Amino acid sequence: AISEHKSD
Amino acid sequence: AISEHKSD
Amino acid sequence: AMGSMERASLIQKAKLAEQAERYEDMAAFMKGAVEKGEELSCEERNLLSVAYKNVVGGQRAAWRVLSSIEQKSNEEGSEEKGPEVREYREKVETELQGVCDTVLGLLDSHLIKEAGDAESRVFYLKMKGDYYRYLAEVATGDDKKRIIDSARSAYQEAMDISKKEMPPTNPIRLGLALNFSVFHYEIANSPEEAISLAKTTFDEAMADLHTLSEDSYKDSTLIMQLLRDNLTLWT
Amino acid sequence: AMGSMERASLIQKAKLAEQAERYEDMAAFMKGAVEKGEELSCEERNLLSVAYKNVVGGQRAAWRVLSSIEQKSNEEGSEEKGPEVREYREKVETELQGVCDTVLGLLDSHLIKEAGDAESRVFYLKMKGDYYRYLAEVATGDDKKRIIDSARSAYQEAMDISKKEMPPTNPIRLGLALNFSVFHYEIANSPEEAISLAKTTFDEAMADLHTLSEDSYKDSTLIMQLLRDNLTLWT
Ligand SMILES: [Cl-]
Ligand SMILES: [Cl-]
Ligand SMILES: [Mg+2]
Ligand SMILES: [Mg+2]
Ligand SMILES: [Mg+2]
Ligand SMILES: [Mg+2]
Repeated sequence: AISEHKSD
Repeated sequence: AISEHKSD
Repeated sequence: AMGSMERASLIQKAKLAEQAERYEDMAAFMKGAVEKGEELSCEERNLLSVAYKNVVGGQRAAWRVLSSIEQKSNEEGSEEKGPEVREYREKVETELQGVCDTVLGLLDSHLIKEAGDAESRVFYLKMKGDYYRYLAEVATGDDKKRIIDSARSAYQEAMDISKKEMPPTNPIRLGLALNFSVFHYEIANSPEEAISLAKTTFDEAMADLHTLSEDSYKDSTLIMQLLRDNLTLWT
Repeated sequence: AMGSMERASLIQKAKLAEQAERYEDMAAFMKGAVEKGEELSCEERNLLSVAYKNVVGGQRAAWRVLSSIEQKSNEEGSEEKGPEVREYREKVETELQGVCDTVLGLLDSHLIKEAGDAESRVFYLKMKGDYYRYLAEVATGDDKKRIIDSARSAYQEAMDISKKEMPPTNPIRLGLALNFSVFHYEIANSPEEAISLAKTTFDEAMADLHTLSEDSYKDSTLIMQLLRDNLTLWT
């Protein structure tokens, strides 16, 4: 998953 | 230049 | 920290450290700036976040490499070779926990309590959720559940304020929802909640894009694409 | 350093740190291993070199970014903004000099004096040349000339041994010649000497490739390509 996976 | 530019 | 340096000089040096990719220095400069005791502007909040995200990001990547080696060493047929893998993973883990505890300490003393506007309060509560989430990624003992709940509680309070006070395309609101969806998927074992949150957030933002200028549209759609990327991985 | 850790555990943890991209830790583990006082094997010499090259490489890249910002601030028409750029460049510079001094200290106490075989002695004298070269890159005072001469003297002694004791395709011999040619070009203001050295080294290696196995041919030609890359930039 990306946080800002994708992450923020 | 590369050392090992390119360098080593 | 850096008590003899002027606040403005610490901010200026954090920006230089960012350009030099010296993120440990950048974080130390920003920690010193926070400890001056004045609230942070939007740009200064971003510098604080960038600095610690990069420091903890390196630690997390190293921890994942070491944890994978350690798990392989505990499989059937693996040769012993001793305590070193576990010891070194523990060293990196302790350092990562220390960085998380330092960021949480800054939020608790006293960034959050002094943040009255929605933009600043949501930013800091999102950060609190994020750093408890990084603690959760490496937690295995009797406080894992309490760490997970602390991350959930911070993200939930941030989400409640963001939904009341910010438009659905606000980049902080979007980044919060993205990270809370990752929390659901990876930490809370709630993939359906993660998917539902990402989908609702994406759709509500799409419906509001018509209100935005070209630059705000670019800002919002960049984060929306990250929600879509996760949805494509999860569905 | 790391005096309570076994030598074998320090080597094992240096390899784990390399896999985790934790180069500061890798260097500290290898410094502890050297300080046990036993000679280093070829693999262990490579770990020492990889660890410190990556640490100093980050510092050099940061220093170059900061020096460029500082030089722009000293141009006509540039606004003042204060001592911060210089102070922070000086901080990074001092840290870089400290890493160089630490590596030079390990070579002097006592890696070089205990290295009797050509492979180990040339490796360490090349390292001595390299870290004096990194000191030279940031030197501006009354010892710049002596630092440049120390780098030259170490590379020259390494070259004299390598030419007597190693074939012209030996990867250490090749990497030494490559780095001494970069010293000539960038530090000593001797671009013709740099070009001549790179060309002679490349041609003498090419003439000896017929003696090599497929794997040794790959090792040597990879370094030969770096000599060619510099020659294309310089001519
Ligand atoms: Cl350790
Ligand atoms: Cl400084
Ligand atoms: Mg003041
Ligand atoms: Mg306030
Ligand atoms: Mg022992
Ligand atoms: Mg010996």
